[PDB]
Amino acid sequence: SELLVNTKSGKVMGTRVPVLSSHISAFLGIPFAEPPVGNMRFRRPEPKKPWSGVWNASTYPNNCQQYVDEQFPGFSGSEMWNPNREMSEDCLYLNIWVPSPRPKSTTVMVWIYGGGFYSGSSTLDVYNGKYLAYTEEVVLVSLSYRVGAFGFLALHGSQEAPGNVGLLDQRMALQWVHDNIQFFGGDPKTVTIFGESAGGASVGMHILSPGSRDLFRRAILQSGSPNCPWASVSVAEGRRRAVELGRNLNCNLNSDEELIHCLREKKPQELIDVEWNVLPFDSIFRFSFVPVIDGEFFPTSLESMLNSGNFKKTQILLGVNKDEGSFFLLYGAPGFSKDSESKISREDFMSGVKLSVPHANDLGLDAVTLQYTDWMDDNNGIKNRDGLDDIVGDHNVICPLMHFVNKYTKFGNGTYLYFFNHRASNLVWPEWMGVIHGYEIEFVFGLPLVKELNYTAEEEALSRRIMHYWATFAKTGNPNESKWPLFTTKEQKFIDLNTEPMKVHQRLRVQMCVFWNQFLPKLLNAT
Amino acid sequence: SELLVNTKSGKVMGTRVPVLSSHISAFLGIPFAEPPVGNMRFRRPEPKKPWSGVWNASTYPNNCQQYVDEQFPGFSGSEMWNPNREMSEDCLYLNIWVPSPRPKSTTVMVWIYGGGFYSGSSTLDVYNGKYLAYTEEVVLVSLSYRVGAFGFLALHGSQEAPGNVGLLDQRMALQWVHDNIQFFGGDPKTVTIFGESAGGASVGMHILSPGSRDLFRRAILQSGSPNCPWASVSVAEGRRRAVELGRNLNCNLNSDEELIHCLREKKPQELIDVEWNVLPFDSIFRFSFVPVIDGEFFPTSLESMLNSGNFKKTQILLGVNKDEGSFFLLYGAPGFSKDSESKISREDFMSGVKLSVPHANDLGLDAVTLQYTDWMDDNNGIKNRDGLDDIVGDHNVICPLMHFVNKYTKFGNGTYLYFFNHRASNLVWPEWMGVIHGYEIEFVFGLPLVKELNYTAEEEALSRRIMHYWATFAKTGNPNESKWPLFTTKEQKFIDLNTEPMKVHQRLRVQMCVFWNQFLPKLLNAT
Repeated sequence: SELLVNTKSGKVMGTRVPVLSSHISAFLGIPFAEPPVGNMRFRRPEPKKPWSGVWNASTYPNNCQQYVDEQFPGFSGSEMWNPNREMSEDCLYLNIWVPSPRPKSTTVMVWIYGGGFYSGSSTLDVYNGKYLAYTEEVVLVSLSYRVGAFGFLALHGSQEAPGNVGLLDQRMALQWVHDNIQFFGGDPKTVTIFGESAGGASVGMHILSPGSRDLFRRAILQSGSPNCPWASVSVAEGRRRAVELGRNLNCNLNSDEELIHCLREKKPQELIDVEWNVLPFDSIFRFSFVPVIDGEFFPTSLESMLNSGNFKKTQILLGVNKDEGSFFLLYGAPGFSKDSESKISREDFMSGVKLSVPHANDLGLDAVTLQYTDWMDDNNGIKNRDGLDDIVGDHNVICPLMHFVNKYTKFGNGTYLYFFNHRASNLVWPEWMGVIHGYEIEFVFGLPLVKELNYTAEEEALSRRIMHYWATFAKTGNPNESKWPLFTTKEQKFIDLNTEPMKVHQRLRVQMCVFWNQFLPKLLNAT
Repeated sequence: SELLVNTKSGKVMGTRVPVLSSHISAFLGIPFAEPPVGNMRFRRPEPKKPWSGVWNASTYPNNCQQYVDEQFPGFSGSEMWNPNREMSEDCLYLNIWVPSPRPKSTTVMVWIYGGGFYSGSSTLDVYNGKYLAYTEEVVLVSLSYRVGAFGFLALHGSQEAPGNVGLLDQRMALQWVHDNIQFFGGDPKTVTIFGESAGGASVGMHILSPGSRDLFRRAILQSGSPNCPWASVSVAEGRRRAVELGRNLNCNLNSDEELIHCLREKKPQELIDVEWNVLPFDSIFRFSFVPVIDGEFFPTSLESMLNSGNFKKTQILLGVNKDEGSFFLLYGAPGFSKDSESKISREDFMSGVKLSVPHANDLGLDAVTLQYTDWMDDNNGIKNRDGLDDIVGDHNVICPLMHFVNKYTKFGNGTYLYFFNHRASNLVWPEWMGVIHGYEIEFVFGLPLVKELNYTAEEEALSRRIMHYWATFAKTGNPNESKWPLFTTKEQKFIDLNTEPMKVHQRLRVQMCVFWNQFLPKLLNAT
């Protein structure tokens, strides 16, 4: 039967799913690790014991335990990101969409969800792999991983909560694909990992980490990169936050053993309830439990790894959205609101810069302010709001990504760069937020193809192009079969991604990124 | 007789001079101080002993001893600034142009020459007062003052070379005008001092200095301001340079008395020959012997004087030229030459920034470079040359002047601001240098009115306007009789000065001047 697959872990029974008036197979909820529960909380994952019988893979699995956004109750703009299944610590499952009839050896794409390493679900509507699997004739995988404390609590030296265990979940899933995708018709020698935001930083982390490099062929990074200032912490900072978390829960802090024991007795929601209390600064775009530079998963600092070429050499396709910061300013900066135009005073602007660059001394805060202020028109509400939006986007997403691409391009075997600037016609978030962080994903997954979702015909066209680029890149290492130019060290070309005829440009946001990647870091080092 | 004037120092005999097909009186070479020679070298000036008989005032006097520019021997662009009379330490004389017939009580204008406090002559062709005196029916005075070591050697504490003595020359001349202009038909209650570059900084210094305020009514500052980074030095730096100068001349450096004695035996040219050897940095736009913050002429730091309003409150008219830096880069920066277009490499650009900001640490040099580099086009030769031109102009002239105007405007009784951007059609300096430092003076003095000098008709028109503005301002405190708006703290308006219909703008170079006046000084204070 087309819906029965015998893998090395046991047999699995899929379900036939309708897609744009045709059908494909879906194998949902395949376990790839032992449930990370009890004494196994904060531990490295453990491979799933093979099972006899037929695993029923016809429904989506639980989503990991995570903080749940209740900012706009009922609003679809925010709720589409919230878990849509029961949460459980028993959450380590993957999902496979397979063309029909079953291929013999095709391109595989593995999606790694974002959510700031504190949230995310493989089971979201915008992540439904059936459009891309069907359209591009790829085998589409989506994995899952522990988030928040469960995924990233770090007490370096201890084996009970080493840190990085959420990254090891992703790795075990990539191990299960390596070992089993062939039985689904996928080519394990032609896997692309792709992910957005923490998913893109994850993808870059598997390129860096020696124990992941061998488990995939190529990588796509959307609005994230491993060297992002929010994507990792020192072992000492990880340690300080695990201790503070236990402090919030009245744990015995005498030893790691005492701490870890106490944390393992607490219900998931107890951890989730005090999780934001451990941040060291009053900040925006900072997440409590994130990957640590442990000397294992990452042998050395990300930067020295990037300088020496200590990383998988392959092809990469990556890019950013126009207005990466608006979401974080909305949710966290004074003066921004969902239902106004959010024109920002100078007083709120300066409040915003302080939140966006928590680690900066006053001189550093002045350097930023001067770099983004139009002194001919410094009380312009719109210019203040947009300039803050760019600060957040630049510092947190664009310029880290630009640094990664430039460093990577020195040693890699082909780099394709995009700048996604189409604002979807049916976007429910206000205008001021622009081309919002995360809103290229629905184009990547082909939602503009389903009539009922209310996109224009030109949005459908753009979706079909993006998908064809991503899948052709996954297949050949080149998005091209008009032509998207290679990004090279000298010319530094990139394309815009929008409903208009392609335009090639060069040096994406160089003025600002020299400031964030060269000048400001020098400034804070000296002062 | 019209050409005979009985003053308080004795009688003086002028000479009738032709001017645009009419005539006026000129009293040239009037002494206003005792010759600063012998034991009086480096001393405060001494008022001129009255004389019996008739002083022959029919010829220009000697120019002070000064370094002589020999960069372009024969070239008129440079030689027009060189002394055109014999140099002598006996140089303290003024020149008066008086309408004919002799007025009874008219507006007086006193011109204070520039030349970086190391050079300058009252007797230059471009300073001929007869066009302005004739056209505007003003009494025009030009004074002189000691420059170089002779004017500005500073050994604070000693009375033999206190420093600032060149400023006291100007002051004695303003004292002689106060006391005697009435006999020439001038109103001593309606004197405007005006000057360009060191002449403009001088004018601002007489506004600041309590012992000068009472000797004039209003002030015009062209391309200079008292708080310019090259216009003054601490007493300690003045001291270090007088000692170094004596070191260059093998003086006994045991005491000030030994030093000063040794310096007074040297011929003028011996001092002039080693004068540039005392600068502390490899720099551009820095002059060895300049005014010192002595606690006498200037009671406190210029800045604390400007903050507290310790300064004459009156009306001021002031401004800058478009391309203030080009002359100093020409003469002193690698890669610029008179007969090429001077496209600058990045290597020369960075060499230029270091020379332009000698007092900056590496971080400071990076801050400058980032502020003036187009990172989308950083090897553009023209953009590098122009960006260096702006660095020099901004740091040295425009932004100091913008700081002075803003501070002054808080307490003053009316501020008129201009931006002079017409490049003269008959300019002999190359194109790349633009609207060159100093080239508004010939418009101020009405050279475009003499046919033989080869200006266009619209240049003559602009000259007539500038002159009418300067003289109407001198007369009433308002350049207006289309309308040049007052510069106010809020609106910060200014006009361009060119052959085109007037345009009012606001906040002259604010982006750059926040950087030079606020950010960079903070940067170097912290590092």
